[PDB]
Amino acid sequence: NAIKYLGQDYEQLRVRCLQSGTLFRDEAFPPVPQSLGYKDLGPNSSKTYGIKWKRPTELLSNPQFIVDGATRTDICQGALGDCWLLAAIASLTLNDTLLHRVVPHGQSFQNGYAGIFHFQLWQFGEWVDVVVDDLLPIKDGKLVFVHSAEGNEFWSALLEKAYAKVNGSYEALSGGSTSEGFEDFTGGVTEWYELRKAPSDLYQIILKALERGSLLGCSIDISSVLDMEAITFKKLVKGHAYSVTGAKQVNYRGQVVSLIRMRNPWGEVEWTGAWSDSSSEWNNVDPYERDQLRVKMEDGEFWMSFRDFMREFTRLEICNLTPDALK
Ligand SMILES: *[C@@](O)(C(=O)NCc1ccccc1)[C@H](C[C@@H]1CCCNC1=O)NC(=O)[C@H](Cc1ccc(F)cc1)NC(=O)c1cc2ccccc2o1
Ligand SMILES: [Ca+2]
Ligand SMILES: [Ca+2]
Repeated sequence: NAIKYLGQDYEQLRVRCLQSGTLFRDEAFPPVPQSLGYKDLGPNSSKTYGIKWKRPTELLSNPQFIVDGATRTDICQGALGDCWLLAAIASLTLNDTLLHRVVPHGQSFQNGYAGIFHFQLWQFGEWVDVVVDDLLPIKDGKLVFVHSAEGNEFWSALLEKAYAKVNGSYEALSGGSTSEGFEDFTGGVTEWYELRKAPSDLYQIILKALERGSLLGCSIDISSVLDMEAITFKKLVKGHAYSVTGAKQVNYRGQVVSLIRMRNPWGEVEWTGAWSDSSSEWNNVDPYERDQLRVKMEDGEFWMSFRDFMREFTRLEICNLTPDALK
C-alpha cells in the first residue's frame, strides 16, 4: 500500500546487495557533511567536530534492531534540537498497530542483513516507504543524535535518520512542532489545547484519547528567547516537547486524585514535585497501585497530579487518527 520514496525498493535493493555480497550505500542520502546540515551543523561548524559515519556492525559485536520491544525508553535525545520529533516517536510506541507500520519489525543486523533498513512515514497525505543505509553519525564511539537506553539497539537511531532523509538533513529537524511528528507517524490530525482555557472535561478527554491510541504531547511556554530550554526549580524544561504517556485516577487521602504521566525525550531530568518517582505521595496510595504505576528510575518519565500539570504546563496536543468517527 505504501509508495516508494524516490522509487527506492527496499526488498529489491536488499536482495541485490545480498547477492553481490555488498552493503547498501544510499545514493539519495549519503554519509557526507550536507546530510548533517548546512549551518549550525554545516561543513565549517565547530559542532561537527569529530563526527564520523559508522554502521552499527562497524561499532559493536552484536548490534540489534529491536531489544525488549520498540518502546519509549528507546528514545533518548542526542545533540540535535528535535525534541518535538522524539516526543512523537515515544508517543507512537504506545499505539501498537501504528508502531508496527512505521517501524517494520522484521529487520535484523544478522540474518538477511545488507546494510539497508526501511520505515513508513505519512508524507503529504500518503504513506511512503523510506529506505536508509545504516551509516549513522558517531562521535567518541557513540551515537551523536538519538540513541536508546540500550546501547546496542538501533531502530530509533535509524528512524530518526529516515526522518532526516525526507527533510534533507539532520539540521532541518532542529526546532519544530510535535504535531508535525505526530501526524507524520499516524496520518491523524492534531487538536491543540491552551491549558489556561481548557474544557472542564479535559482529563476525561485525555483518558479516552490515550485509551484509543491517539498521540499526546505537552509543553511549557517560553517568555523570551533566554527562556528556551530553561530548567525550572522543579526540573521541568521550558520550550521543550514532552510525550503524555499515561493517566490514571487513584484513591488518595480520602479522595480520588487524577494523575497524568509524561516523558521527557531526554530520557532524564524529571519533575521533583508531588507524584515524582521518590515523592512521599506514593506512601498513601494502595500498594498494588503503587506497584503498577510508580517506577523509581531516572528515565525521563514521571507522574504529576492533573492539578499540578494544569498549573505547570501550558499546552497540550492530541493527534487523533479519526477524530470525527470515534468509539
Ligand atoms: C527541544 O527542547 C530540544 O530539542 N532540546 C534538546 C536540544 C536543544 C538545543 C540544541 C540541541 C538539543 C527543542 C530546543 C529548541 C530547538 C532549536 C534550538 N534551541 C531550542 O531551544 N525545542 C523545540 O524544538 C520547540 C518544541 C516545542 C514543541 C511544542 C510546543 F508547543 C512548544 C515548543 N520548538 C521550537 O523551538 C521551534 C518550533 C518551530 C516551528 C517552526 C519554526 C521554528 C520553530 O522553533
Ligand atoms: Ca527497546
Ligand atoms: Ca522516572
